[PDB]
Amino acid sequence: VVGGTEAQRNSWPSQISLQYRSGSSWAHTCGGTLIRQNWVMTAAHCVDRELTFRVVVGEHNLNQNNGTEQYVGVQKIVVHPYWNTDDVAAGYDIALLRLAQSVTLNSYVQLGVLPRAGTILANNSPCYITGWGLTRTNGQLAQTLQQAYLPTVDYAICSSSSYWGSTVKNSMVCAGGDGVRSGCQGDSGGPLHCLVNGQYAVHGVTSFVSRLGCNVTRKPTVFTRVSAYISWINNVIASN
Ligand SMILES: [Ca+2]
Repeated sequence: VVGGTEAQRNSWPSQISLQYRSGSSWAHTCGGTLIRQNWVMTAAHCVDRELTFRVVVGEHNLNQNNGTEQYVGVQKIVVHPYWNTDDVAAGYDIALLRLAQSVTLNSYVQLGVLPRAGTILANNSPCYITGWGLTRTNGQLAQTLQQAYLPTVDYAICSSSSYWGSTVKNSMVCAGGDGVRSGCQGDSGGPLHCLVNGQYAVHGVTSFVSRLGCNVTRKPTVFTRVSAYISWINNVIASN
């Protein structure tokens, strides 16, 4: 997250760190959202790589023991059937990971609330992006969770020519684009938390940023619209 501030520890308890084994160590590669005690929601581009992955829940500082972490392996990865690695602009950047064990819920570990199917937010809706991704374009990962206030940019504006044009589809959410704050690499797959009826719900899964850089004016961070996938999500969890 570019232009963020440090999140307090129990602020966003459904946020997970998706990591892969690198030699003898594990590196954070993407964010995710805990949606069931044994199911995490993330972007399908984060699991394109056949690597060994684990999920870290109740995490705050990646380089230090917080005393709250739970470490779990990934037992099954279910990527959206239409996801195409060579076309992220086509959408379908969503994946579900079945965890090897059920995690324990406590104040640091909670389930993310999903929106009702087909819900579309009004332009300029108050949302926050959270993650340990790069803090500057071509910079380094954050050590502690960062958060940035990133209001939505509706479809008509986001798909206009000054913004993203045709790259953005109606199955996506745009947020930010002020040239100061944004999602960045390493934030992918993580949540876009939006306040709806007094509750924060996860309306987006971080998908992409501009090729030109993370924080670029008129190039909001683009998210997979979670409300477009509620039936798919439920059909996967019910049969696996
Ligand atoms: Ca830690």
